[PDB]
Amino acid sequence: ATQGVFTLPANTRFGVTAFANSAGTQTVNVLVNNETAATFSGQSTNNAVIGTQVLNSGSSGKVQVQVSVNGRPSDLVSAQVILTNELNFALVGSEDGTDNDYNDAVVVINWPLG
Amino acid sequence: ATQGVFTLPANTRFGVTAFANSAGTQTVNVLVNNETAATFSGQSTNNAVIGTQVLNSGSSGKVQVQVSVNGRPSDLVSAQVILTNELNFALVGSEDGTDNDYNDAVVVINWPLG
Amino acid sequence: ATQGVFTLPANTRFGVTAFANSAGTQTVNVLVNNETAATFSGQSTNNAVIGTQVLNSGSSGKVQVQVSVNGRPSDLVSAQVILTNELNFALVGSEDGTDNDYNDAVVVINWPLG
Amino acid sequence: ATQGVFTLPANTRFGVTAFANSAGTQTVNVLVNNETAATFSGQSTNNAVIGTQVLNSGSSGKVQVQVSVNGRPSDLVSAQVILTNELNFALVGSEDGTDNDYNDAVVVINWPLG
Ligand SMILES: CO[C@@H]1O[C@@H](C)[C@@H](O)[C@@H](O)[C@@H]1O
Ligand SMILES: CO[C@@H]1O[C@@H](C)[C@@H](O)[C@@H](O)[C@@H]1O
Ligand SMILES: CO[C@@H]1O[C@@H](C)[C@@H](O)[C@@H](O)[C@@H]1O
Ligand SMILES: CO[C@@H]1O[C@@H](C)[C@@H](O)[C@@H](O)[C@@H]1O
Ligand SMILES: [Ca+2]
Ligand SMILES: [Ca+2]
Ligand SMILES: [Ca+2]
Ligand SMILES: [Ca+2]
Ligand SMILES: [Ca+2]
Ligand SMILES: [Ca+2]
Ligand SMILES: [Ca+2]
Ligand SMILES: [Ca+2]
Repeated sequence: ATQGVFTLPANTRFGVTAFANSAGTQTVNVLVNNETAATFSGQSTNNAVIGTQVLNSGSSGKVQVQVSVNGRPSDLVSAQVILTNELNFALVGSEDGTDNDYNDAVVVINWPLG
Repeated sequence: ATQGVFTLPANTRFGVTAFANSAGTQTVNVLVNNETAATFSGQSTNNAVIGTQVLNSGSSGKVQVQVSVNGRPSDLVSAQVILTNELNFALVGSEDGTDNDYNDAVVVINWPLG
Repeated sequence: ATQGVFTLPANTRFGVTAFANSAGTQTVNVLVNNETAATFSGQSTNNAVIGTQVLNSGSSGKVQVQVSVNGRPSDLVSAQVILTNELNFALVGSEDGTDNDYNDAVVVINWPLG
Repeated sequence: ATQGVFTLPANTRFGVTAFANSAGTQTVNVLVNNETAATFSGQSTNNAVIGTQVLNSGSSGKVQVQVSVNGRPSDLVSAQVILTNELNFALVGSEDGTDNDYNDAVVVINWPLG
């Protein structure tokens, strides 16, 4: 199944934050309506916050997360969870190797802000 | 029901990261077996990261998040999500006021780490 | 925070299914747009499906689950999860007693159907 | 990533319930310790319950859900959610065709039971 793609409410500010847990250098791209809106990169095995940014879901609400390591696309897992019918989290994990921890880059999207 | 309380695997490293979205200064306390292990503070209405840290769940595995604003504990919502039977998120929102966005302080706990 | 209230897409069919795991008879009421749309009752300590039904979310999309034992409201917990940006589950647990399993009645709402 | 595999606590009862939303006949297999523990087959486009059973998780606690239609394995999506640090849901969707609803068979696993 497709993973790392989320439909947000249109024209809504959201946070996106990436964490690294791998020997490999992670590169995370965040697309909004297929336009590159953010790119984060770094290397840590201790959960470094390689990037955090406020974006806007725009007219389409379509947000996609992609992760690669020195050009190789990582396999993704994802889900969205809503608390008290209001508070939204869109979650991504990614695997760059063979141990299947899916934590090599972790991406958390949250809304609403403010 | 109790919120913001999570049983992690014993003696396991985890990340904890807090974001703020309130006019008020948020204080986030992370407790491991009922003892404060990290404290973050800050004020933002733009989802700023007010802290991030790596902790160990210790011999009991018991982790709790508490949030307070202007000397007053905030109400919490929370849940845990597991993706591909491996990647764990413990998610918390908090409400300090009247509007019920539960985003005043947003706290993300993730494990395993690298 | 409010629990057991979900916003579904308008004019969409959904399933609602209730399970019982308590010494006490559970009553589950499902409201759509503030009108009772389904009701199930039963006692089981073995996860009986005390009712399952297909409903339409109508113009509002507002769906509320209430659980009671002989007229006494149970405390609820709830969340919504979305898989592959398409498959939705709204989840409710309830506690009628002192042991805090929140499984006394468990309610699952799923959409889309068909 | 692997989907439909969940680690439950050892020697613990859980409920499994399958719903169908497809023109095709769905076959849902539940494997406990890599051996078939339940099988459900049926057809509905109205979310009918094609099986519901209580099972034990056994020594390893490893539970796997597989879905097929006309003998051809369906693609799966899944996740696990925990409410109030106690109430567990393991959730599976499956796609037998081209429309990507992942509702063709929907499987809900819940624990603890009464
Ligand atoms: C070489 O493998 C990569 O780096 C290791 C230190 C681990 O984080 C592993 O999950 C990751 O895939
Ligand atoms: C005074 O109210 C607090 O600050 C505002 C700017 C909002 O973020 C609100 O949710 C928060 O409770
Ligand atoms: C009297 O307690 C009720 O019935 C028991 C058999 C348990 O299922 C318990 O969770 C429930 O609250
Ligand atoms: C022919 O396609 C199958 O049956 C239809 C009635 C739909 O439920 C569709 O999702 C399913 O994959
Ligand atoms: Ca890895
Ligand atoms: Ca890793
Ligand atoms: Ca608020
Ligand atoms: Ca706020
Ligand atoms: Ca109980
Ligand atoms: Ca019970
Ligand atoms: Ca389908
Ligand atoms: Ca279908």
